[PDB]
Amino acid sequence: MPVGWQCPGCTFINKPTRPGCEMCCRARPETYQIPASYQPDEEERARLAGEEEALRQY
Amino acid sequence: MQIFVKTLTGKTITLEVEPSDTIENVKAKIQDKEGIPPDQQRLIFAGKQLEDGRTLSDYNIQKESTLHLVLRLRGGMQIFVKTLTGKTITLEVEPSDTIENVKAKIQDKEGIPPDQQRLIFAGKQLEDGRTLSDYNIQKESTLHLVLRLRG
Ligand SMILES: [Zn+2]
Repeated sequence: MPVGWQCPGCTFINKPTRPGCEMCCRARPETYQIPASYQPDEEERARLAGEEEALRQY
Repeated sequence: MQIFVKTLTGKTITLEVEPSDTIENVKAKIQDKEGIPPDQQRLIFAGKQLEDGRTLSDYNIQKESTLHLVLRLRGGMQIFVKTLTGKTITLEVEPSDTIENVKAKIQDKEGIPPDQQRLIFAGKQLEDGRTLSDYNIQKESTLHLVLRLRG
């Protein structure tokens, strides 16, 4: 059982941090909350780090 | 045994299968019924995307189970478009798509004419005639959309 948000459209369970469904592009449900303990796979981890770096100025 | 495949358009496809059939086999049966090439098909069961080389039994798919079918462009990818007004949208595109094409896709989802869209990537405003490949925009890249509002 993958941990993440079920897309109510296609039923795929998505990475907690993805803005839309990896299969069908539908938006992430409003009230779903990230796990207390989320450890993203290496690719998603790098994606998230990149987005943070882009917001930062140093 | 019979299994059912739900599509996003609302139709259901009924297939005759064996527990030993591969996902590849199942996609070929869907192509037989619907004409959709296997390479455009994504099948979902138990919240997972099914792998072509595994069997129905590998996924504990039993008689009367329902799978979900989503169609995707072969060679396509997803990108995210972050607005400044609240939403991040998710788009399917191809590397060969021009910026003009991408704006057309944003218009479909968001209803903004291309002329009022300013797309930005890695600090650069994108030009309509160039492709995603020209800007080295890759899978799961985030673009930024600024709206040009009149007044
Ligand atoms: Zn979905």
